[PDB]
Parts: sequence; structure tokens; C-alpha cells
Amino acid sequence: KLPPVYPVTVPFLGHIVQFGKNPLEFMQRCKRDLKSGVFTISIGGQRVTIVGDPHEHSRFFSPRNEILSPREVYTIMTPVFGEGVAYAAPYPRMREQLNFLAEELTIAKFQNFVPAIQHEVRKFMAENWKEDEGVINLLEDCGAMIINTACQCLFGEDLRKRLNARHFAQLLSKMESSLIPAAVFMPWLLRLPLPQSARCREARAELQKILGEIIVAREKEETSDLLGGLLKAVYRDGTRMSLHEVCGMIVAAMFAGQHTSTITTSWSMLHLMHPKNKKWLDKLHKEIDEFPAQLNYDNVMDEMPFAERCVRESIRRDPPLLMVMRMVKAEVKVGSYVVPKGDIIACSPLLSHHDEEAFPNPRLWDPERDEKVDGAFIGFGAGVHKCIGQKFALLQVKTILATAFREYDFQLLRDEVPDPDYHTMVVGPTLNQCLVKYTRK
Ligand code: HEM
Ligand SMILES: O=C(N[C@H](Cc1c[nH]c2ccccc12)C(=O)Nc1ccncc1)c1ccc(-c2cccc(F)c2)cc1F
Repeated sequence: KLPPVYPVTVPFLGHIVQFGKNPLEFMQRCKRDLKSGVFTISIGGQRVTIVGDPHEHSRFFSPRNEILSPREVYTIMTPVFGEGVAYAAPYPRMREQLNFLAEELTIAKFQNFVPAIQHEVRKFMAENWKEDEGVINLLEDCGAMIINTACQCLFGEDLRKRLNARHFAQLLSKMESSLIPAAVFMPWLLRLPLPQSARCREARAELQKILGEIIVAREKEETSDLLGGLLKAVYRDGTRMSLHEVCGMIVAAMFAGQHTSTITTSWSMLHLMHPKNKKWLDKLHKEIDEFPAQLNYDNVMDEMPFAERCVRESIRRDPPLLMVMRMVKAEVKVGSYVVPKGDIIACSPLLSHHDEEAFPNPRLWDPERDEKVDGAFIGFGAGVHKCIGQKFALLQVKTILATAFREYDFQLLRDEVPDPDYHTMVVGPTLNQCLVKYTRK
């Protein structure tokens, strides 16, 4: 039982085009006009099957790569993380590799983090929000704090000194400068692509070059950072990581967070400041108002369940990553239908999070809601490939919120909360809507 196919009106580009303008509405359209939402868009002549049903998510996450591999679809990353580094490494290694990062971003590895990140914020604002009140772009400053903060946590002083955040940021940016989201048909498209790499690849090298130097430098003198920790790692056979792979994993760490976290932090501030949500804002404050000026792990990790709620909804309502794809290397059965081998198969947070059965009044941002279908919230993916940085991210967000709101109040210079800008790789509030006003308490 092949799933319905939205008929293709213009031979080569219509869906890719139609999705670009309004994917949510587009996708829903197929759900709507084919009745049963396990449809199959065609993108480039690639049959693409979207699993639109919360109930049948489980089928999307669970099958192991040898049945549903992202290695094929995410190939575009390969210049960035490095040849053989991640999805470009056979699954024993990839799994091994990913597993090592995860172990660096575990809640154990956070003992000292909160003040570090809490610092950078108090530092940043003070430096960029001098006046009692002023006007700033929110997206950007969240963007600056996110990056800034991560570095404070995940990188050592020598290292931080040798390559400061701003430079990283530019470094990182050059790397997406490469990226082209063909992922839906992306794999095949790789014929002789222009060195979109050329800009980035240089960037990877410069990072690596640096990374070596600290290692060389550090060892001379006589250490627990992200770099330090990855080096200690050993594969199951018993080989260590090659700084090439080390450099890649670090890139992954900075890469995943940069937009998703920024967008998340931002939305969350955006919704909380808005006047509709006074109620929620007051709730937060009771939560955070007795927190000691100095902030420590426990306040954030343990004593902030609501705030977490707020972040999760923000992601739930407008998730940064619109969808997830796997390459079907074997025929598999989703509910009634069956999906061909060789059909790229995708699952979308953006859609499932607006299925009205599981998220009714999806556009209402309620931090206190709870999914009415399990695994409907997939903002951080699910099953095998669960996000491995989410705990870290949340940590970042919840701290920025407590710190910012605690000493500031914000006024949204737009009548309504912004509109999502879908014209980006990772989807966020529109940069222009984001103007926002701040008043030192
Ligand atoms: C707001 C922040 C974030 C959001 C919303 C987010 C969301 C997600 C989602 C939905 C997935 C599943 C993608 C898929 O199944 O292909 C995922 C996977 C992943 N995320 Fe994140 N993520 C975030 C932050 C991070 C950070 C900071 C890291 C840092 C390393 C990270 C690393 C990963 C990795 C490695 C995977 C892949 C799991 C695998 O391939 O097995 N993420 N993330
Ligand atoms: O920007 C993207 N991907 C980036 C880099 C990245 C790719 N594979 C990863 C696996 C782990 C970590 C990072 C990445 C990333 O950072 N993703 C990420 C994933 C998990 N956690 C954190 C971050 C990206 C965004 C959108 C689309 C897209 C959406 C809808 C339709 C469509 F056709 C394309 C595709 C994208 F490739």
C-alpha cells in the first residue's frame, strides 16, 4: 500500500518551491487533500515520504541505520565535520564517535557551568546594554550570548585566548556558507559541486591548526575542557581519536547549538515578554526570584521546572529544525502503507507539532500543555538519534532566562510576537520583528 502522492503539477521543482514558501500549510495541504497524512511529496524527482502522523512516529525513530540511515541524506555535512568523521564514518565508528561527544555534554560534565554561562551574560549585557534603557535586536544578542557562553563552558582559557568566540562565530559561519539544503534530494545532486567547501574547508583547517597548537602547547607546560575530554576517549577496539576527528566533533558541538539554541532562547524571551503572557511571566519570577544572585547548578538544573516548560513549548510551537530525513535502505511498513526502498523518508517536528489532535490550538503558546499523543513532541528527535546536546542547550537557555529577566524587563516593539522566517536553514523569528526594548531594574 504505497502512500498517496500529491500529484506533481510542474515537472521538476513545484514541491521544493511550494514547500519553501509555506511548508507547514503545504504539508498540511497534502495531509488534508489526501486525507491520510502519510503522504509523499516529490521534490527533485526524489520520492519523499513524510510521516505526518504522531502515532506512527515510532516507526520513524527505532529502526537502526542499516534500515534507516541519515548517513546518505546528511552527506552535505561531510566537508564540515570531515571525511570519515561523522555520518561519513561507518556506523560502528559514528555511533562510537557520537557517543563520545554525548559523554562530554552529560549533566555530570556541568559541575561548574552555570556560573560560567551566568557570567558571560551579566558580562555581555553590561557591555552591550549600558544605558538604563535602549533598543537592541534580540535574535542577534541571544546569538552572541549563546556562542559566547558555550565557549566559556566548553573551551579552555588558553584555547579561548588563542581563538575567541567572535572569531569562531565567523569561522562557523563560513562553514554554513558552504551548506546547501538539498538534503531532501541532496544526496544525488552531488556531481561536481562548486567549492562551496572552498570558503569553509579553509575554515576547518584553521581551527584544526589551532587545536593542534594548544595540544602541543599544553603538553609542554604539563585540561578538562571539551577538547581535553575528547582526547581521553578510546574506541572499543582501543585506538584513540585522531585530532582530525577531534576537531570535527568540536565543530559539531558548536554547530548544532548555534542557531537552534539562539532561536530557542529568543522565542522564549519573545513569548514571555509579550503582554498576553504576563501570567506566565509572573509565574517564572516567583520561581526565580528567591534565587541567589550567584547562580549555581542546582537552581538551574533542579529548581527551574517551569522555565523548562517554557522553553519546551517554544520549541514545540515553532521548532528550529523543520524536519528529519532518513534514506530507506530497506522497505519498511508504517501503519497501513509501505515505503519503498530508496525513498528518502522524513519526519517533521513542524507538522506533527500542529496536528490538532495531539496539540490542539497549536498556535497558542501554552507552557503548561502536554502532548496528547506520546512522542508527538519530537523537537529533539527521538529513539536512536535523540539529540545529544539538548540537556546542554536547556542548561544554556534556562540560565540566560533567569539572568536576563532577573535584572531586566523587556518590551516588544512589535504589536505581535514575530512571524517565523522560513527562508533560513534553521527556522527562527524574523530578524526585523525582533526589535526589543530593555529597562534596567
Ligand atoms: C535548541 C537546541 C537543539 C535542538 C532543538 C535540537 C534538535 C535536534 C533534533 C530534532 C535532532 C534529531 C535530528 C535527527 O533525528 O536527524 C537532533 C539530533 C542531534 N543533535 Fe540536536 N538539537 C539541539 C541542540 C544540539 C546541541 C547543542 C548539540 C551539540 C552537540 C546537538 C547535537 C545533536 C546531535 C549529535 C544529534 C544527532 C543524533 C544522532 O545522529 O544520532 N544538538 N537535535
Ligand atoms: O542546519 C541544518 N542542519 C545542521 C547541521 C547538521 C546536519 N545534520 C546534523 C546532525 C547533527 C548535528 C548537526 C547537523 C544542524 O545543526 N542540525 C542539527 C541537528 C540536531 N541537533 C542540532 C542541530 C539543517 C536545517 C534544516 C534542514 C531542512 C529542513 C526542512 C527541509 C529540508 F529540505 C531541509 C536541513 C539541515 F541540514
